[PDB]
Amino acid sequence: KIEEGKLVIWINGDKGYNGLAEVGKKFEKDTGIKVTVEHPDKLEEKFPQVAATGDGPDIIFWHHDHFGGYAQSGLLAEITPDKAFQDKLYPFTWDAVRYNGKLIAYPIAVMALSLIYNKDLLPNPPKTWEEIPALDKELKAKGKSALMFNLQEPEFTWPLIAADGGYAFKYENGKYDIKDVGVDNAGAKAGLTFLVDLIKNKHMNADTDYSIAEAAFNKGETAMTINGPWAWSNIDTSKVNYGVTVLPTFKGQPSKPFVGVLSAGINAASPNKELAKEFLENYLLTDEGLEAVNKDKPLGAVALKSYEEELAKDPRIAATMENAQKGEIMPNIPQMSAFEYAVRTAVINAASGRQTVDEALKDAQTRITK
Ligand code: NI
Ligand code: NI
Repeated sequence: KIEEGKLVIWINGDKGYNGLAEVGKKFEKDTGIKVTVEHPDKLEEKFPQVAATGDGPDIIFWHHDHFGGYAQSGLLAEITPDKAFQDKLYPFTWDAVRYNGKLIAYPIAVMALSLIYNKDLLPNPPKTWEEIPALDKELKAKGKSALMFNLQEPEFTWPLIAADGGYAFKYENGKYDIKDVGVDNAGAKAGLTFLVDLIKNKHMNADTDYSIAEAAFNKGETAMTINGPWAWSNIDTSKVNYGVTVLPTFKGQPSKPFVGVLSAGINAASPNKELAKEFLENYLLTDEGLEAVNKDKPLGAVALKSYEEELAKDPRIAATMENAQKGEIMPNIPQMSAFEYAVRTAVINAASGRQTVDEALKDAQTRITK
Protein backbone atom coordinates (compact mmCIF):
# COMPACT_ATOMS: atom_id res chain seq x y z
CA LYS A 1 0.00 0.00 0.00
CA ILE A 2 1.12 3.60 -0.35
CA GLU A 3 2.95 5.06 2.66
CA GLU A 4 1.44 8.09 4.35
CA GLY A 5 3.65 10.93 5.55
CA LYS A 6 5.63 11.65 2.39
CA LEU A 7 5.27 12.25 -1.34
CA VAL A 8 6.64 9.91 -4.00
CA ILE A 9 6.73 11.25 -7.55
CA TRP A 10 7.32 9.31 -10.77
CA ILE A 11 8.37 11.15 -13.93
CA ASN A 12 10.15 10.14 -17.12
CA GLY A 13 13.93 10.22 -17.05
CA ASP A 14 13.92 12.66 -19.96
CA LYS A 15 12.26 15.36 -17.84
CA GLY A 16 13.69 17.84 -15.34
CA TYR A 17 13.39 15.54 -12.34
CA ASN A 18 16.22 17.35 -10.54
CA GLY A 19 14.12 20.47 -10.90
CA LEU A 20 11.04 18.78 -9.45
CA ALA A 21 13.26 17.81 -6.54
CA GLU A 22 14.24 21.45 -5.96
CA VAL A 23 10.54 22.32 -5.86
CA GLY A 24 10.33 19.41 -3.45
CA LYS A 25 12.92 21.03 -1.19
CA LYS A 26 10.88 24.22 -0.86
CA PHE A 27 7.75 22.18 -0.13
CA GLU A 28 9.62 20.24 2.55
CA LYS A 29 10.74 23.48 4.20
CA ASP A 30 7.17 24.68 4.71
CA THR A 31 5.45 21.38 5.52
CA GLY A 32 8.21 19.22 6.95
CA ILE A 33 7.24 16.56 4.43
CA LYS A 34 9.92 15.02 2.21
CA VAL A 35 9.47 14.59 -1.54
CA THR A 36 11.03 11.65 -3.38
CA VAL A 37 11.42 11.83 -7.15
CA GLU A 38 12.00 8.61 -9.08
CA HIS A 39 12.14 7.82 -12.78
CA PRO A 40 11.48 4.09 -13.37
CA ASP A 41 12.05 2.59 -16.82
CA LYS A 42 8.82 1.95 -18.72
CA LEU A 43 6.97 4.20 -16.29
CA GLU A 44 3.77 4.34 -18.38
CA GLU A 45 3.56 0.54 -18.17
CA LYS A 46 4.65 0.16 -14.56
CA PHE A 47 2.23 2.67 -13.05
CA PRO A 48 -0.97 0.87 -14.11
CA GLN A 49 0.48 -2.41 -12.84
CA VAL A 50 1.35 -1.20 -9.34
CA ALA A 51 -1.58 1.25 -9.02
CA ALA A 52 -3.96 -1.65 -9.67
CA THR A 53 -2.83 -3.25 -6.40
CA GLY A 54 -3.17 -0.02 -4.42
CA ASP A 55 0.55 0.78 -4.63
CA GLY A 56 2.84 3.06 -6.60
CA PRO A 57 3.72 6.77 -6.43
CA ASP A 58 1.46 9.44 -4.98
CA ILE A 59 1.91 11.48 -8.17
CA ILE A 60 2.54 10.32 -11.75
CA PHE A 61 3.82 12.56 -14.58
CA TRP A 62 3.16 11.59 -18.22
CA HIS A 63 1.59 13.10 -21.38
CA HIS A 64 -2.16 13.05 -20.99
CA ASP A 65 -3.44 10.60 -23.65
CA HIS A 66 -2.35 7.74 -21.34
CA PHE A 67 -4.45 9.05 -18.44
CA GLY A 68 -7.74 8.15 -20.11
CA GLY A 69 -6.95 4.47 -19.76
CA TYR A 70 -5.77 5.02 -16.18
CA ALA A 71 -8.98 6.84 -15.26
CA GLN A 72 -11.01 4.09 -16.91
CA SER A 73 -9.50 1.65 -14.39
CA GLY A 74 -9.99 4.04 -11.46
CA LEU A 75 -6.26 4.60 -10.97
CA LEU A 76 -6.52 8.39 -10.69
CA ALA A 77 -8.09 10.62 -8.06
CA GLU A 78 -10.44 13.34 -9.24
CA ILE A 79 -8.54 16.55 -8.54
CA THR A 80 -10.27 19.46 -6.83
CA PRO A 81 -8.88 22.78 -8.11
CA ASP A 82 -11.23 25.71 -7.46
CA LYS A 83 -12.35 28.21 -10.10
CA ALA A 84 -9.51 30.58 -9.26
CA PHE A 85 -6.81 27.98 -9.88
CA GLN A 86 -8.48 26.72 -13.06
CA ASP A 87 -8.47 30.23 -14.52
CA LYS A 88 -4.69 30.27 -14.01
CA LEU A 89 -4.30 27.71 -16.81
CA TYR A 90 -5.24 27.86 -20.47
CA PRO A 91 -8.76 26.47 -21.05
CA PHE A 92 -7.73 23.92 -23.68
CA THR A 93 -5.25 22.25 -21.32
CA TRP A 94 -8.02 21.32 -18.88
CA ASP A 95 -9.76 19.48 -21.71
CA ALA A 96 -6.67 17.27 -21.98
CA VAL A 97 -7.06 16.03 -18.41
CA ARG A 98 -10.79 15.36 -18.51
CA TYR A 99 -12.28 11.85 -18.57
CA ASN A 100 -15.93 10.90 -18.11
CA GLY A 101 -16.53 14.53 -17.17
CA LYS A 102 -14.01 14.55 -14.33
CA LEU A 103 -10.69 16.36 -13.99
CA ILE A 104 -8.13 13.61 -13.41
CA ALA A 105 -4.78 15.45 -13.65
CA TYR A 106 -3.00 18.83 -13.53
CA PRO A 107 -1.71 20.18 -16.86
CA ILE A 108 1.99 21.00 -16.71
CA ALA A 109 3.48 21.49 -20.19
CA VAL A 110 2.18 21.81 -23.76
CA MET A 111 3.81 20.06 -26.73
CA ALA A 112 3.05 20.55 -30.44
CA LEU A 113 4.89 20.61 -33.78
CA SER A 114 6.01 23.88 -35.40
CA LEU A 115 7.59 24.97 -38.68
CA ILE A 116 11.37 25.28 -38.35
CA TYR A 117 13.29 27.22 -41.00
CA ASN A 118 16.84 28.16 -41.97
CA LYS A 119 17.04 31.97 -41.75
CA ASP A 120 20.02 32.06 -44.12
CA LEU A 121 18.22 30.16 -46.89
CA LEU A 122 14.74 31.45 -46.12
CA PRO A 123 14.66 34.86 -44.32
CA ASN A 124 10.90 34.83 -44.79
CA PRO A 125 9.24 31.41 -44.32
CA PRO A 126 6.10 30.64 -46.36
CA LYS A 127 2.72 31.21 -44.74
CA THR A 128 0.93 28.63 -46.90
CA TRP A 129 1.45 25.02 -47.92
CA GLU A 130 0.42 25.90 -51.47
CA GLU A 131 3.46 28.09 -52.15
CA ILE A 132 5.93 25.36 -51.20
CA PRO A 133 6.10 23.66 -54.62
CA ALA A 134 7.33 26.84 -56.38
CA LEU A 135 9.64 27.63 -53.46
CA ASP A 136 11.21 24.19 -53.79
CA LYS A 137 11.62 24.72 -57.54
CA GLU A 138 13.61 27.87 -56.69
CA LEU A 139 15.80 26.28 -54.04
CA LYS A 140 16.59 23.04 -55.96
CA ALA A 141 18.05 25.42 -58.54
CA LYS A 142 20.59 26.40 -55.90
CA GLY A 143 21.30 22.82 -54.89
CA LYS A 144 18.91 22.94 -51.94
CA SER A 145 15.34 21.85 -51.17
CA ALA A 146 12.41 23.61 -49.51
CA LEU A 147 11.09 21.10 -47.01
CA MET A 148 12.00 17.80 -45.38
CA PHE A 149 10.27 16.18 -42.42
CA ASN A 150 9.31 12.75 -41.07
CA LEU A 151 6.54 11.34 -43.26
CA GLN A 152 6.39 7.91 -41.60
CA GLU A 153 4.17 8.84 -38.65
CA PRO A 154 0.69 10.46 -38.48
CA GLU A 155 1.98 12.80 -35.76
CA PHE A 156 3.90 14.67 -38.49
CA THR A 157 1.53 14.39 -41.47
CA TRP A 158 -1.86 14.79 -39.78
CA PRO A 159 -1.40 18.56 -39.25
CA LEU A 160 -1.87 19.07 -43.00
CA ILE A 161 -4.46 16.33 -43.43
CA ALA A 162 -6.64 17.83 -40.69
CA ALA A 163 -6.37 21.44 -41.86
CA ASP A 164 -9.30 21.33 -44.31
CA GLY A 165 -11.59 19.19 -42.17
CA GLY A 166 -10.08 15.88 -41.18
CA TYR A 167 -10.38 14.75 -37.56
CA ALA A 168 -9.94 11.64 -35.41
CA PHE A 169 -13.09 11.60 -33.26
CA LYS A 170 -15.87 14.20 -32.99
CA TYR A 171 -15.59 15.92 -29.60
CA GLU A 172 -18.71 17.43 -28.02
CA ASN A 173 -19.79 18.18 -24.44
CA GLY A 174 -16.46 16.86 -23.20
CA LYS A 175 -16.75 13.48 -24.93
CA TYR A 176 -15.49 11.76 -28.09
CA ASP A 177 -18.03 10.05 -30.35
CA ILE A 178 -16.09 6.93 -31.38
CA LYS A 179 -18.50 6.40 -34.27
CA ASP A 180 -18.03 9.87 -35.76
CA VAL A 181 -14.61 9.68 -37.43
CA GLY A 182 -13.31 12.21 -39.95
CA VAL A 183 -10.63 10.29 -41.83
CA ASP A 184 -12.25 9.89 -45.25
CA ASN A 185 -14.16 13.16 -45.43
CA ALA A 186 -13.52 15.81 -48.09
CA GLY A 187 -11.08 17.72 -45.88
CA ALA A 188 -8.82 14.79 -45.09
CA LYS A 189 -8.76 13.80 -48.76
CA ALA A 190 -7.72 17.31 -49.82
CA GLY A 191 -4.92 17.35 -47.28
CA LEU A 192 -3.54 13.92 -48.09
CA THR A 193 -3.77 14.56 -51.83
CA PHE A 194 -1.72 17.73 -51.42
CA LEU A 195 0.81 15.71 -49.41
CA VAL A 196 0.98 12.94 -52.00
CA ASP A 197 1.24 15.42 -54.87
CA LEU A 198 4.32 16.93 -53.20
CA ILE A 199 5.87 13.47 -53.42
CA LYS A 200 4.68 12.82 -56.98
CA ASN A 201 6.11 16.15 -58.10
CA LYS A 202 9.44 15.33 -56.45
CA HIS A 203 9.26 18.01 -53.75
CA MET A 204 9.47 15.32 -51.06
CA ASN A 205 10.43 11.64 -50.82
CA ALA A 206 8.08 9.02 -49.37
CA ASP A 207 10.97 7.35 -47.53
CA THR A 208 11.99 10.41 -45.53
CA ASP A 209 12.00 9.65 -41.81
CA TYR A 210 13.00 11.41 -38.59
CA SER A 211 16.76 10.89 -38.77
CA ILE A 212 16.95 11.80 -42.45
CA ALA A 213 14.93 15.02 -42.10
CA GLU A 214 16.85 16.16 -39.03
CA ALA A 215 20.23 15.53 -40.66
CA ALA A 216 19.28 17.34 -43.86
CA PHE A 217 18.04 20.38 -41.97
CA ASN A 218 20.89 20.42 -39.47
CA LYS A 219 23.38 20.19 -42.37
CA GLY A 220 21.77 23.17 -44.09
CA GLU A 221 20.59 21.16 -47.10
CA THR A 222 16.88 21.90 -46.76
CA ALA A 223 15.26 25.25 -45.98
CA MET A 224 12.57 23.86 -43.68
CA THR A 225 11.49 20.99 -41.46
CA ILE A 226 8.65 20.24 -39.04
CA ASN A 227 9.45 19.22 -35.47
CA GLY A 228 8.88 19.84 -31.78
CA PRO A 229 10.82 21.43 -28.86
CA TRP A 230 12.72 18.18 -28.25
CA ALA A 231 14.62 18.81 -31.49
CA TRP A 232 15.94 22.32 -30.75
CA SER A 233 19.11 21.35 -28.83
CA ASN A 234 20.45 19.35 -31.77
CA ILE A 235 19.88 22.32 -34.06
CA ASP A 236 21.59 24.63 -31.54
CA THR A 237 24.76 22.55 -31.73
CA SER A 238 24.62 22.44 -35.54
CA LYS A 239 25.02 26.23 -35.53
CA VAL A 240 22.42 26.55 -38.31
CA ASN A 241 20.71 29.93 -37.91
CA TYR A 242 17.07 28.95 -37.49
CA GLY A 243 13.71 30.22 -36.38
CA VAL A 244 10.50 28.47 -35.32
CA THR A 245 7.09 29.67 -36.46
CA VAL A 246 3.42 28.92 -37.11
CA LEU A 247 2.77 25.94 -39.40
CA PRO A 248 1.71 26.86 -42.97
CA THR A 249 -2.01 27.17 -43.67
CA PHE A 250 -3.88 24.95 -46.15
CA LYS A 251 -6.73 26.46 -48.16
CA GLY A 252 -6.48 29.39 -45.78
CA GLN A 253 -7.00 27.20 -42.71
CA PRO A 254 -4.62 26.39 -39.74
CA SER A 255 -2.50 23.29 -39.90
CA LYS A 256 -3.85 21.34 -36.91
CA PRO A 257 -1.12 19.41 -35.06
CA PHE A 258 -2.07 17.06 -32.23
CA VAL A 259 -1.44 18.59 -28.83
CA GLY A 260 0.22 16.61 -26.06
CA VAL A 261 0.00 17.77 -22.46
CA LEU A 262 2.50 16.72 -19.83
CA SER A 263 0.21 16.10 -16.87
CA ALA A 264 0.46 15.24 -13.19
CA GLY A 265 -2.00 12.70 -11.82
CA ILE A 266 -2.72 11.74 -8.20
CA ASN A 267 -2.86 8.02 -7.37
CA ALA A 268 -6.40 7.04 -6.34
CA ALA A 269 -4.83 4.84 -3.65
CA SER A 270 -2.71 7.62 -2.16
CA PRO A 271 -3.34 8.54 1.50
CA ASN A 272 -1.53 11.77 0.68
CA LYS A 273 -4.00 13.49 -1.66
CA GLU A 274 -3.95 16.73 0.37
CA LEU A 275 -0.11 16.93 0.26
CA ALA A 276 -0.07 16.23 -3.54
CA LYS A 277 -2.64 18.96 -4.32
CA GLU A 278 -0.72 21.47 -2.17
CA PHE A 279 2.58 20.56 -3.85
CA LEU A 280 1.18 20.61 -7.39
CA GLU A 281 -1.00 23.68 -7.13
CA ASN A 282 1.03 25.93 -4.78
CA TYR A 283 4.65 24.89 -5.41
CA LEU A 284 5.01 23.40 -8.89
CA LEU A 285 2.32 25.29 -10.80
CA THR A 286 3.89 28.61 -9.95
CA ASP A 287 6.35 30.79 -11.87
CA GLU A 288 9.11 29.76 -9.46
CA GLY A 289 8.18 26.09 -9.69
CA LEU A 290 8.02 25.79 -13.48
CA GLU A 291 11.18 27.87 -13.75
CA ALA A 292 13.01 25.32 -11.57
CA VAL A 293 11.85 22.39 -13.70
CA ASN A 294 12.38 24.28 -16.95
CA LYS A 295 15.95 25.26 -16.07
CA ASP A 296 16.80 21.61 -15.41
CA LYS A 297 15.28 20.42 -18.69
CA PRO A 298 13.19 22.69 -20.96
CA LEU A 299 9.45 22.01 -20.77
CA GLY A 300 8.72 23.88 -23.93
CA ALA A 301 5.41 25.79 -23.63
CA VAL A 302 3.58 25.56 -20.29
CA ALA A 303 -0.06 25.46 -19.23
CA LEU A 304 0.34 28.13 -16.53
CA LYS A 305 -0.63 31.47 -18.12
CA SER A 306 1.65 33.65 -16.00
CA TYR A 307 4.79 31.69 -16.72
CA GLU A 308 3.91 30.98 -20.36
CA GLU A 309 3.73 34.71 -21.00
CA GLU A 310 7.30 34.99 -19.72
CA LEU A 311 8.60 31.97 -21.64
CA ALA A 312 6.88 33.28 -24.77
CA LYS A 313 9.52 36.02 -25.04
CA ASP A 314 11.33 33.21 -26.84
CA PRO A 315 9.63 33.13 -30.28
CA ARG A 316 10.14 29.36 -30.48
CA ILE A 317 7.97 28.80 -27.42
CA ALA A 318 5.36 31.35 -28.55
CA ALA A 319 5.20 29.47 -31.85
CA THR A 320 4.75 26.17 -30.01
CA MET A 321 1.77 27.53 -28.09
CA GLU A 322 0.28 29.18 -31.18
CA ASN A 323 0.33 25.90 -33.11
CA ALA A 324 -1.02 24.11 -30.02
CA GLN A 325 -4.03 26.44 -29.71
CA LYS A 326 -4.71 25.95 -33.43
CA GLY A 327 -4.31 22.19 -33.16
CA GLU A 328 -6.32 19.42 -31.55
CA ILE A 329 -5.79 17.84 -28.16
CA MET A 330 -4.74 14.20 -28.58
CA PRO A 331 -7.80 12.04 -27.76
CA ASN A 332 -7.38 10.01 -24.55
CA ILE A 333 -9.62 7.12 -25.58
CA PRO A 334 -8.44 3.58 -26.42
CA GLN A 335 -9.68 3.88 -30.01
CA MET A 336 -6.93 6.42 -30.71
CA SER A 337 -4.46 3.58 -31.21
CA ALA A 338 -6.65 2.24 -34.05
CA PHE A 339 -6.67 5.67 -35.70
CA GLU A 340 -2.89 5.92 -35.50
CA TYR A 341 -2.28 2.51 -37.08
CA ALA A 342 -4.98 2.99 -39.71
CA VAL A 343 -3.84 6.46 -40.71
CA ARG A 344 -0.18 5.45 -40.65
CA THR A 345 -0.97 2.74 -43.18
CA ALA A 346 -3.17 5.01 -45.31
CA VAL A 347 -0.47 7.65 -45.75
CA ILE A 348 2.21 5.07 -46.57
CA ASN A 349 -0.05 3.36 -49.13
CA ALA A 350 -1.07 6.62 -50.79
CA ALA A 351 2.49 7.97 -50.79
CA SER A 352 3.81 4.77 -52.37
CA GLY A 353 1.19 4.16 -55.04
CA ARG A 354 -0.32 1.01 -53.58
CA GLN A 355 -3.61 2.87 -53.07
CA THR A 356 -5.19 6.12 -54.23
CA VAL A 357 -5.84 8.78 -51.59
CA ASP A 358 -9.59 8.11 -51.65
CA GLU A 359 -9.27 4.34 -51.25
CA ALA A 360 -6.52 4.59 -48.63
CA LEU A 361 -8.60 6.93 -46.47
CA LYS A 362 -11.79 4.95 -47.02
CA ASP A 363 -10.05 1.81 -45.76
CA ALA A 364 -8.61 3.56 -42.70
CA GLN A 365 -11.98 5.17 -41.89
CA THR A 366 -13.74 1.79 -42.01
CA ARG A 367 -10.93 0.20 -40.02
CA ILE A 368 -11.18 2.82 -37.27
CA THR A 369 -14.97 2.75 -36.91
CA LYS A 370 -14.99 -1.07 -36.95
NI1 NI B 1 15.52 6.29 -14.17
NI1 NI C 1 2.37 7.81 -25.37
